[PDB]
Amino acid sequence: EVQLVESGGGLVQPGGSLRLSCAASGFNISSSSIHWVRQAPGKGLEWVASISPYYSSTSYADSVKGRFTISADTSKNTAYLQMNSLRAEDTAVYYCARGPGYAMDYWGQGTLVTVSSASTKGPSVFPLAPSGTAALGCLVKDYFPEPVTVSWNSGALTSGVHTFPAVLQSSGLYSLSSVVTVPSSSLGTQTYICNVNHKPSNTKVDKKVEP
Amino acid sequence: DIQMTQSPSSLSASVGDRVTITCRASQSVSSAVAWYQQKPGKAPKLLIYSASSLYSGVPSRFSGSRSGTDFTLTISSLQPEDFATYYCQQYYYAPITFGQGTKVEIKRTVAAPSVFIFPPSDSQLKSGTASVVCLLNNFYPREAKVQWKVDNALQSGNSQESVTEQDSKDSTYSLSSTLTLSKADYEKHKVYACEVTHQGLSSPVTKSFNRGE
Amino acid sequence: RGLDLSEEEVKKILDEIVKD
Ligand SMILES: [Ca+2]
Ligand SMILES: [Ca+2]
Ligand code: NA
Ligand code: NA
Ligand code: NA
Ligand code: NA
Repeated sequence: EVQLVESGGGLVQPGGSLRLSCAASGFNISSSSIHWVRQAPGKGLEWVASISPYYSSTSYADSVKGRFTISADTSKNTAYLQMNSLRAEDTAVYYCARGPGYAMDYWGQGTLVTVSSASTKGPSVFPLAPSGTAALGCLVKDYFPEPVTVSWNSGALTSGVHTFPAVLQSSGLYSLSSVVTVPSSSLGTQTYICNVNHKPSNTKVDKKVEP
Repeated sequence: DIQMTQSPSSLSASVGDRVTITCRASQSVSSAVAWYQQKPGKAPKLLIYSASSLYSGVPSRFSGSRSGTDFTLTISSLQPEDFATYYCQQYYYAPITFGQGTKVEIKRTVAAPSVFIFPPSDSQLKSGTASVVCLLNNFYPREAKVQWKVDNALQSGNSQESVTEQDSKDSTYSLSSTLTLSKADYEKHKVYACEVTHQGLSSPVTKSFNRGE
Repeated sequence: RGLDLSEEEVKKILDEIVKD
């Protein structure tokens, strides 16, 4: 039942401030070290800062010293990363981890921090209409920030689906397509709906895909 | 400051094969080195600590070793559950450093893409833009050339590609190439075509449509 | 229990986790 659950990420203005937290279960945080490690999209792991909650001692990567502060509260079994003077370069998934010294023997699933002056925007969802296997999908276009999720027929349709990773457009908005192949004898009778969810903008869309 | 130089940046190997990843430190880190596995969309998991000790649950096919400054992680027989990215780490002293990662992808036989083309939806045109989508579905290897032609004129600087991660069942790739234009710019041509070249195709495959048919 | 654990002490704790 060892757990590490990060929270507090989201979309933040450049030059702003954000406080991440990492709730721990199944062990006492004063028995080990706590580490913050970040991963920019498509890139490697980069250590941010570490703390011994027992001694309250801390250490930091050069590029965050002074403007980030790691702390911990043993009475809440929780650690924190106060991030200030945020830059575009700080956009990343921020993992919390525990381990003796600087070894990291267990990692949480991380929190996405996006630093941008751009406003949130929900996607528009357009059909990719089929024309004995047939391909069909939906174009999930012009949203910000990441992520969206796509399912087909409310998760009942799973085989043959490909939801492509999102790509940044020249306008600073994201777009992706989700496609599915299916033998063509179904094209008039079976109903194909793609369910699109963009939590950052409270947008939910279900689009029927017809030929 | 310790640098950790990990090699190679990516590799392809068949199931049952031996894979070797090495990490070279800039200075002595004694044996204070760990190795981590990261599957797409997930947190890393510790596999090896102190150069050569296997962590909880890690099967006997992973092994680690040190010779002075070089550190090596070996898998004796790549299993499908072993496709992931691998990172070396020094925990000798701060600043902590990870190597750049190694993406292990599995080998497979050549498979040509199936190609589909999608004209813009009528609801998108009403919104003012036009996206034409070319789909290359279930192919291997990942390398593939997609070229757009409009009125049989090669296009440049107006299309973006996205590729899926290797699939868990058939271990293939899929790719989308998307041409996006304003509605005015879209109606200024008649025919939109994507030409696909790939190892599995004896000649390039073209999918095309005429804008008003 | 601190950040400055020696490499041998790091070994010991992870070794004891593996055992249990
Ligand atoms: Ca060494
Ligand atoms: Ca084997
Ligand atoms: Na320090
Ligand atoms: Na308190
Ligand atoms: Na192009
Ligand atoms: Na330290």
